[PDB]
Amino acid sequence: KTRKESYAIYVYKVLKQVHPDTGISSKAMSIMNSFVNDVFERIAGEASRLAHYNKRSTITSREIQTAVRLLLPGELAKHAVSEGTKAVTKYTSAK
Amino acid sequence: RKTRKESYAIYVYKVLKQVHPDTGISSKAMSIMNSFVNDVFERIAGEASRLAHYNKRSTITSREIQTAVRLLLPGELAKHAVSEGTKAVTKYTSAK
Amino acid sequence: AARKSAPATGGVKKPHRYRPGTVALREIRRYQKSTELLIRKLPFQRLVREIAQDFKTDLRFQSSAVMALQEASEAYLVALFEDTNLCAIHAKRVTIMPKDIQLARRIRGER
Amino acid sequence: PHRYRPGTVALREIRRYQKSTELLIRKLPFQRLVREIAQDFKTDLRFQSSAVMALQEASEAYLVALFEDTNLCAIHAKRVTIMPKDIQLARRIRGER
Amino acid sequence: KALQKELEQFAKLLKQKRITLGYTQADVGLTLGVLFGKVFSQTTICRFEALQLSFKNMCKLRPLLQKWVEEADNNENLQEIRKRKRTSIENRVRGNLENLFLQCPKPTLQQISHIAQQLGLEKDVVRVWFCNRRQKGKRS
Amino acid sequence: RAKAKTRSSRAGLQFPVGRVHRLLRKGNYAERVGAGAPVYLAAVLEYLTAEILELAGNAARDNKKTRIIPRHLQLAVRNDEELNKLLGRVTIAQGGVLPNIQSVLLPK
Amino acid sequence: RAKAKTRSSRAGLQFPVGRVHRLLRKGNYAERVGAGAPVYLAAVLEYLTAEILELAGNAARDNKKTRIIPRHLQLAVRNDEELNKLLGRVTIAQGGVLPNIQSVLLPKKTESSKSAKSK
Amino acid sequence: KVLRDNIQGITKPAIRRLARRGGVKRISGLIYEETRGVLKVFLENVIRDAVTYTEHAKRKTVTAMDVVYALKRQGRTLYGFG
Amino acid sequence: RKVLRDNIQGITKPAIRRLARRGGVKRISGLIYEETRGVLKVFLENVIRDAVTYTEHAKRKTVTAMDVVYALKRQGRTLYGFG
DNA sequence: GTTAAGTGGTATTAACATATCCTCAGTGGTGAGTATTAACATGGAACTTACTCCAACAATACAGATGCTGAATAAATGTAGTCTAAGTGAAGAAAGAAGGAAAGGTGGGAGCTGCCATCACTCAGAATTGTCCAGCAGGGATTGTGCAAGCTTGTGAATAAAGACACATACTTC
DNA sequence: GAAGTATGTGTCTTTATTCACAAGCTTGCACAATCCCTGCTGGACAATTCTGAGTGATGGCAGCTCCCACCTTTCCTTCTTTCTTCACTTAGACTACATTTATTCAGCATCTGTATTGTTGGAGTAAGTTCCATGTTAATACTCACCACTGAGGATATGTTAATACCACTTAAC
Repeated sequence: KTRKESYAIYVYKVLKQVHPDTGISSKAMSIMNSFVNDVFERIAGEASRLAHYNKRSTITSREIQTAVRLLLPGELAKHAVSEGTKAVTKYTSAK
Repeated sequence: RKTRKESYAIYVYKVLKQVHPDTGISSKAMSIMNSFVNDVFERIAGEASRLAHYNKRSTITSREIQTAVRLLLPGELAKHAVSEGTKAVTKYTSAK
Repeated sequence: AARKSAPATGGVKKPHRYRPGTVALREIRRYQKSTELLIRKLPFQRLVREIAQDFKTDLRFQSSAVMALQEASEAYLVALFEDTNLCAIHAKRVTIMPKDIQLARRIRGER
Repeated sequence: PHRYRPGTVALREIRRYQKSTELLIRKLPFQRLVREIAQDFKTDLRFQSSAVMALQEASEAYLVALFEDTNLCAIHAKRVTIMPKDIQLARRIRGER
Repeated sequence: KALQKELEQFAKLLKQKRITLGYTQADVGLTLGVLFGKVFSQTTICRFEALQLSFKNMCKLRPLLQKWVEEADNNENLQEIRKRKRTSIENRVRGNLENLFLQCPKPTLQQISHIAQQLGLEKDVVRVWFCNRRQKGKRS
Repeated sequence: RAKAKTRSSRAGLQFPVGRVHRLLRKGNYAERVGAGAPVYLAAVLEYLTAEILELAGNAARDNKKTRIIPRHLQLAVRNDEELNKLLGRVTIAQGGVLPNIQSVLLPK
Repeated sequence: RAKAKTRSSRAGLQFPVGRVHRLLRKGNYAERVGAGAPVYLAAVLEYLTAEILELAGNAARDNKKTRIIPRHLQLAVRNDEELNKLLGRVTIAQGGVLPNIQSVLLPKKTESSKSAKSK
Repeated sequence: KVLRDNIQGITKPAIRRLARRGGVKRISGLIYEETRGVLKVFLENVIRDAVTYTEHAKRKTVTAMDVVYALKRQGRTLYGFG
Repeated sequence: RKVLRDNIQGITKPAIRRLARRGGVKRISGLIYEETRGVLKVFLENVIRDAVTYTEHAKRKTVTAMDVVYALKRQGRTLYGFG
């Protein structure tokens, strides 16, 4: 069979972090896979048109940050912005 | 000189002079009609862009545009819009 | 005024009967705890195929395609009955009437 | 003197305001309200004239459309008076509450 | 003689008609007042139906009740649509008046007016109360 | 060299096929754009434009006006069942509302 | 050639930065994609996943279950004011509804007064 | 008479169960015919779009993704089917 | 440097009454005006917050008509006539 | 001198304050009865874990497109003041709408019974979809050319604004 | 119910206002011609998955009977909202100037795409296992009709005493 990629192992990695002694059903993981795919298109779609509005050819972490501020509701937006900048800070400092 | 800004104003006016030869249009209504064309452009082109992605296609063709028209325009609008779109492609193909 | 009657009654043996609303409230709790589909699958599957005949003939349906339609259909109807219930309570009733569905659908933007 | 009945003038106002297209809120009081709200988001903010005008056209279109939904909730409850409970129901069914 | 038993039979039937007609004894007194002018208190009707009043009083109230029972049966709605005022004496006034006794059993009207103004009672009320004080003190 | 003929003239259109082609190409919609896609899209855009302008010019004539204003566009869109559905979540500036009064509010 | 290190490990992320970069490049979003855009997007996607799974894992413990099912995802999302706004137009299959009966439908508690009586 | 129109397969007990999950305590007898009409309109819109995706793909079978895509196109995103 | 406060009260009761008239309302409760002012404030806060977000992303300090138009479109409230 | 009225003196009488009692309403307490919840044992299917392998990711260099910083500056918004009339705010009188109470009736609920249509399962076939491979044509890239479209000016037709006249409707009177 | 009266809206005319339409200029982008190549198409073929049929078991549905709580109508009270008036307070307009900002170049920094290579993370498939659904049982909690208890207000019975009423004595008038 041809390979079909999904976020199943990454959602399971995150689940084993927050809740070590907890599993997830295959139907729930199908829902969690759809959630990550859906939010990905929402942020990437908003970031794509942010570049179009500003006549930019590149999608950067600033477009992603602005799309997160536009889409996520408040406390989610400021926590996700904190997480996103923390990872970009760690990524740049590393190499 | 100010930078050039493209709009459908001259094309909306040409379409107006066929349906209503003696009727004019104000610049505020022309601005609303320009926003209508741009809004419908992003809807059809955006829907057609998703159709190519769903079917693992790298090309937007008149078949993707036709399906987008049927998905967005309601009822009798879609039937006439498909008729006009098909008639233009047929006429365009026969020319060159 | 003189509005009087005879309050005669009696009872020897009577099978237990619940008042009009005890079972209805019990059903609300039962079906809000559960997550299963409330429409029968075969009758719904026939309806989906009947509707699709208007659009294309000799159409085939995946099993999950009909299941996806059923999950969306009951979610739409359950959420509509939540808006319909609010309109009935707004009009100082507990019975949902067809005008409550029409008001709920009109405000949503479906009418 | 001459007095109209309580509801004759109201119906007259309905006809004239549904026949016109002008903005029904005063421009300066609305512009000041716009600048006050924006202060919570960014200090020393400027606005174009059309940026405030676009906000007013959208704000009044939103409020007029909400009163149509609010009116239907009043008539549903066998009333002609729109009450705060009707605005709350209309906004809840719309999905804003 | 047999007037006793005839009154008793009339009173029993009177109780039956009153209970059948849905009238309270206070309502009976009100009806007697609005149909004759001599309104009677419900205590008198109680003592009648229980046959407590004296014989002369028994005969005296026989005719009024006869007329009421013979008349009220026709229509009640229109009927539905002069007490011997008897002011009470409160205990401190009673004690003060008793103090006024044991020294002057029969005061003059000149003193009676002063007594009335002192305790805020009507002159006729104080005079009749004085007379009945003398009366009950002369009983023994 | 041959004299240029615009792709609008080949398709018998008023809307620009060449400009619509460029907007499709530069709008980040697909890797490639077919030859008939701009022709089909410009024909649909031209039809939808003529649909509104026909209904708006009629509403302008019904008001004894020979010039379309935003009110006439609002009247045209809201009085057409299908155009009102296409533009259901769209606000037209300076258009007002339809003159609709509920029947229970009218005098006896 | 140096030892390979995933861009997820550089940022300290469980989610794939390299795969998110590929989905951005072939998703027809922009002509170019920066190096920080997949890192930022993967970190945001991972945070949202942890937020839902934290609440859904709490839900599983209330029902004494050691495995998240779609019911717990629905309970987690609908009981969070902010996840419910993000997923307000989203239907979770086999999720059900929040248990909620309007207070006017509940039975009248025992009580009785007396109006004017003429009997 | 036995049920004839397919829409009639959405039985009154089935509609009552959907109202119970919606928190409805008392149901008028005219609700069921109204509810069947409401569902038929919803299904027509979704199925018309799901088939439109199918004929574009040059397929004869309606897949779960066509239903999911049709639902998303109407602002009714459904999770758990792909 | 200027500061503003108490401007929702500048949305006067007569102005709210006119909006209800265009909405077809014949009779208005006395508590509608306070409810309407809160409704408008919530709506305006959401649109302006998105409009300023578009403005600060563009590295600008003036809010343009497009920022409002983009913000309104993001809420499903497309506005024709301003660009 | 006789007769009618006033004055007391004592007997009857009838109403007050409070003591009892009738009757009706509110609790509720209560067993039966039904349904939901919790404990506990068990099998299976659905999960987690451990192996191939292979396609996608990372490391490495480099070219070139993209974005940055500073300068100057024109464009644009803000700020303040002046004036006039359009709109707002407060008040007062009253119409009629909202809401409670009451009654009636009917429609929906709860429960019962019989049966048939749903469900779970199996199978057989055929219709459909997926994969692989060749290939070629449609689309991108490039360059040169010219002409369509945008911007800048300019003016006659459309629209707004009075202003008077003609209704059309509303509301009180007869 | 009409007549009459006052108010408002609409209609036709005249006149000034304004704003849309066309002419004139330049610039950038659309077309024509060319080459290159890869995405899309058509064919063949395996395989897979959906439709149609049959079957047995039983539970969910349909139709039914009560009957009662809910909806609807009617009537009445009240108090909230409307309509009108009048003083006055900002909004609108408009100048004028100050201040900020958005745009434009220019040079250079740097970041991303592209190509190539090597490996390793992730998907698929298989074994390993344990959580959960299902059952049975028991315990607990809820509902509902019956039995009863008792308190409240009105309505009767008492104790008791203001109030009148009947009678003997004296006193005033003709």
